[PDB]
Amino acid sequence: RFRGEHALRRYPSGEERCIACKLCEAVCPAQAITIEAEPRADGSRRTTRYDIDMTKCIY
Amino acid sequence: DNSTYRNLQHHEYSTYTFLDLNVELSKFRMPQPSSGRQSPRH
Amino acid sequence: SNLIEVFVDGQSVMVEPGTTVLQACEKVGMQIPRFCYHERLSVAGNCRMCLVEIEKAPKVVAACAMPVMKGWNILTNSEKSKKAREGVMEFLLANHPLDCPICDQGGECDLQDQSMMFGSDRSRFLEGKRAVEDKNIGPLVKTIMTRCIQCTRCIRFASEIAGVDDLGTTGRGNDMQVGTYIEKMFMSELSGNIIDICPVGALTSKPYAFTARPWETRKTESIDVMDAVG
Amino acid sequence: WSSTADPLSNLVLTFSTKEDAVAFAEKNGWSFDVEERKVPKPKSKSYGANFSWNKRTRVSTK
Amino acid sequence: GAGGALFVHRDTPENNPDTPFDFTPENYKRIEAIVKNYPEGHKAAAVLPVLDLAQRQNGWLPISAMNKVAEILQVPPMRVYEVATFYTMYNRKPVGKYHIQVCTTTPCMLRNSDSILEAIQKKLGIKVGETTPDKLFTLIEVECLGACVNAPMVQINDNYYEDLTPKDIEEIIDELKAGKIPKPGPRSGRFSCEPAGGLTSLTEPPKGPGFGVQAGL
Amino acid sequence: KKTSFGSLKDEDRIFTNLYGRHDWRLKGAQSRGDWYKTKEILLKGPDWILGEVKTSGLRGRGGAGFPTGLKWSFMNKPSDGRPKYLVVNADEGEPGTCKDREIIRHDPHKLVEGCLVGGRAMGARAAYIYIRGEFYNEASNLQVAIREAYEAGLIGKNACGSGYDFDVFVVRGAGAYICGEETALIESIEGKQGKPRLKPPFPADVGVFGCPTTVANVETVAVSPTICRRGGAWFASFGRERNSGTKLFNISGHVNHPCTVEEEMSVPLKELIEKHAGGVIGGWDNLLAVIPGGSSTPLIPKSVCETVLMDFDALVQAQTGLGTAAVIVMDRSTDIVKAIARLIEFYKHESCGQCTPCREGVDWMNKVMARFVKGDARPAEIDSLWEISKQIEGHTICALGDGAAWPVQGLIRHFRPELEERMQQFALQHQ
Ligand SMILES: NC(=O)C1=CN([C@@H]2O[C@H](COP(=O)(O)OP(=O)(O)OC[C@H]3O[C@@H](n4cnc5c(N)ncnc54)[C@H](O)[C@@H]3O)[C@@H](O)[C@H]2O)C=CC1
Ligand SMILES: Cc1cc2nc3c(=O)[nH]c(=O)nc-3n(C[C@H](O)[C@H](O)[C@H](O)COP(=O)(O)O)c2cc1C
Ligand code: SF4
Ligand code: SF4
Ligand code: SF4
Ligand code: SF4
Ligand code: FES
Ligand code: FES
Ligand SMILES: [Mg+2]
Repeated sequence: RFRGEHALRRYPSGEERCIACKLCEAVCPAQAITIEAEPRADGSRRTTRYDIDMTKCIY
Repeated sequence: DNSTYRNLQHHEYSTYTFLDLNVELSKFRMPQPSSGRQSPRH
Repeated sequence: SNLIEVFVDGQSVMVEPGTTVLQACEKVGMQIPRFCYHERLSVAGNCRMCLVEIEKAPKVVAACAMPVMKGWNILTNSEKSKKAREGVMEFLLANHPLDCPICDQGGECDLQDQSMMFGSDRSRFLEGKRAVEDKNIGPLVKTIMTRCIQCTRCIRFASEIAGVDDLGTTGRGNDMQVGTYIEKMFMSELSGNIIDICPVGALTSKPYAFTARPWETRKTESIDVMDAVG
Repeated sequence: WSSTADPLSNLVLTFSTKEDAVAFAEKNGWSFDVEERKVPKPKSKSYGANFSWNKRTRVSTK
Repeated sequence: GAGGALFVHRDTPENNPDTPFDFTPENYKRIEAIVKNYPEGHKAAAVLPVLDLAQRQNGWLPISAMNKVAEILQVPPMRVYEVATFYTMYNRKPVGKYHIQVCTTTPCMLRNSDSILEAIQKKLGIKVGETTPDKLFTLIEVECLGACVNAPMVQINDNYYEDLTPKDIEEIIDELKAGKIPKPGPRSGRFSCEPAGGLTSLTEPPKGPGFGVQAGL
Repeated sequence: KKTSFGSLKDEDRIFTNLYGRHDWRLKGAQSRGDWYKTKEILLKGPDWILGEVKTSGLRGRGGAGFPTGLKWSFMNKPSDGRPKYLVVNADEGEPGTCKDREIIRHDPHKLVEGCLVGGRAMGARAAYIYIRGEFYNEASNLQVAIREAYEAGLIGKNACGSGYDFDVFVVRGAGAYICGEETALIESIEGKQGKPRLKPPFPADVGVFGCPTTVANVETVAVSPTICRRGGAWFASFGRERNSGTKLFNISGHVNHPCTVEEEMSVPLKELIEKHAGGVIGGWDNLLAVIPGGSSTPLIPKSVCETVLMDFDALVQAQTGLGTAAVIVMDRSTDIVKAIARLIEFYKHESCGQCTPCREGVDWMNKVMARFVKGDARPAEIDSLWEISKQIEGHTICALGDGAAWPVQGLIRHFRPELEERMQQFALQHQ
């Protein structure tokens, strides 16, 4: 359960799991997450920007 | 008398019999009422 | 004059003849839940989310369509009306897809908010859901019809406001679907408004897709200049 | 990232009436613009009008 | 359980807006009568009959037939599409020469309707929803047909064949294959739904006019 | 004053050609007393006809049992500028029901004369008969009878030496059980989908084409001329109070002689089954359950069917309802869960889909009952299904949702142990 450095995971096929719902950005108590998204070239719902300010994060 | 079934003419109805009878009936009808316009989209 | 007296939760209110239960509740400040009723559209009465109890009446009535009668005491928060709301919300959510993270109407969903405020907090639906194929109606309105709740707001708006009768329903029962039945674009100068009236993410803005969430946006109240209507 | 320099970019205050907000603004020395409240006017709804005998309110589908 | 028929139309070389369809002049006279049956402000009321007539002229309803009906009645095509997809007697796909509809609702299922269904299935070599290779028969399962007393029963091209045994439906099928029309009605010789050996009612001659007329009339 | 009911004399019946053994044609109908002194009834006025219908105690023959005199008087308001219409409901959708088909194919002239008499009573200009689409030969026979009535001057211009103009039109449906509901029938006539409208407004205010209308069952319309000729007191002589007259019964299922028969109203169910249907297959002891009033009425077991009468109030007291008086009997050799699931599947296939409770909830109940048939569920799901049915009932636009919820409720109420036994067997053999 230990929480360390953040990571973005993907599916076994190699496609990223993130679908740019912005729930993590919404809940972040420190406003440490910045997200920008757009439809991908194949129409998928994916992020174009996903930044975490680690000096604002409270982990 | 009773033993005879008397509904066999429905055995000789075609595809168009209903609409043919409607066409025959058309001349017996009273003139239809009118709402005042051609259609609700008019 | 011709005003009649009715009661909302025992509070007297004078209304014009022909006023429905929903507007009588509106006059006191209570907003009845709704999915198919719109002020600017014709009354439909199919979503049954506006069911409310009349005192000394065994059957709940549809507030959006039922004219109020003199001396009626509308019980907006009685147990019967709350149970009716919960049942209707359960039925609406039984086949709804679990698309909230990927649905553009996430934080702006009347289905979500009315489920949180008037529905239950869990499901007892142990079956499989239905899925329908999407329709193409042009490059402005993105269509995902699995999210459709069949409120028929889009059909009524297209027929009555836009003057375009290309939208409708096909099939019967659970597989009745809202669309055109032929490949055809719903293209009119007022076509985008069906995005606003649709309570769910079935109809969304295509150029706006996936770009922002409602809680992020800052709202500036302004005026259009694309024509002289203002 | 999006950067700003004015400290009042996120300041929004809530008031019960227009008069209270006006009094707050005047006592704080802020020039203000007041916009009158917009209330949706009451409407005449009639379910039976959908099935009209001669008027155009008759619907073609439901 | 599931429907299995689509409610969206995709254009096909044999089913497209340019598919040739029109009404025969006699059918046009019939359309005039049907329209005359209604008040001269509401002509959309003739959508269901005229559409049906189109099927009676074509055996099924191509999208061009729906478009022609909408044009004739000056109604939007989408309303005709709604009507055509709402009512189950409309064939939006081509159907066989003899459409066999077998009722499997509970009153008919109680009196062994599955035996009739399987007998038809074996005789025709097709499944529940398929059509024969020679385009002669289509088998279809339907709900109650209003002949529950005469169960089991089937409906073939407007004719009710009732009180069927598997042998009865095989004779009906191969008589249709032979070329002539089997006589409709129940089998087993009960003459339209009285008790088979009972005859417990309508035994004495019926009373004529004025039998029980009240005084002052 | 009478205490026992169920021995109706042959000369005392209304539908004397129920079995089609006489001539259904104009001459044959006139032989049996049809179109006799119709001019007198026409000239006696609408008020007299309405009063005779009121004193007759005639209730809704469609299945709901509403007093017909009250509705036909609801139509008795002064003219407003719009035409007035009578709509005869000939949809015949309920499984187990075949009476209207028989009284349309074999006695159309009583239906036409009832159309004329009811139209005079309500002041209607014309009658629209919505026949079931599958009943093609019945519709053709009705059209032939209407042509004969036109030729003899019985309907149409002046209709008699009476001075009243009345038209009778026949419109065919296309395979829709929901189109039997009166408002959905009105919508179907107008060329739309057979989706019911909300009430109010009632048809007497806004009906077909937006005009004042009354929708009446075929049997209700057809018994009216006989009621006027013989008097309402004669009709009220049969049956108990508030359940008066005679009724057509369709006995089907596991009986030796399934049949349609007209009999006095408050006949015992067992007496009717034995006297006319030849008894239950395998004897009365072999009986398992009975659906008394069509697929929309809850089932009752043998203990209830032993000494229950066949009318509105007694069957409501037995928690069923008279419905359409369509008796479907099942012996102890049939899977009752399978039969109820088949009925629920029918209701799933017949719902119009307009309102969410009926649409989604009936689909849900169909899936749950399909799982129940195999025992693939858990005992805790029975109460959940009961709650689902309650959530459907009383919350829909029309009564199709109620008609789907009631059979499930009856099956649960009377055979919960069988459902639990099936669940235990499936769990045992699946582990
Ligand atoms: N004959 C058949 O094939 C079928 C019959 N049914 C039966 O139909 C019954 C339910 O039908 P519903 O019409 O929904 O019942 P209902 O009680 O709501 O209506 C019965 C009649 O009484 C009229 N009515 C009732 N209350 C009225 C009021 N306050 N003011 C004015 N008019 C009023 C209605 O307009 C209607 O014509 C069921 O019990 C079912 O057994 C169902 C399916 C098929
Ligand atoms: C789903 C549904 C289907 C119905 N189908 C029929 C029908 O096929 N024939 C009929 O006479 N009544 C049918 N009814 C009942 C009608 O509402 C009834 O005919 C109407 O209320 C007036 O009938 P009455 O003259 O017996 O009072 C149906 C009701 C419902 C809810
Ligand atoms: S936006 Fe955040 S919460 Fe949503 S999928 Fe991506 S990482 Fe998860
Ligand atoms: S429409 Fe509303 S409830 Fe449905 S997936 Fe989108 S946000 Fe969720
Ligand atoms: S697409 Fe939207 S507006 Fe149209 S019926 Fe479905 S939920 Fe209602
Ligand atoms: S209850 Fe069923 S049949 Fe009746 S209006 Fe609602 S969806 Fe249609
Ligand atoms: S808001 Fe009234 S039924 Fe939908
Ligand atoms: S159940 Fe088969 S005809 Fe009615
Ligand atoms: Mg939307």
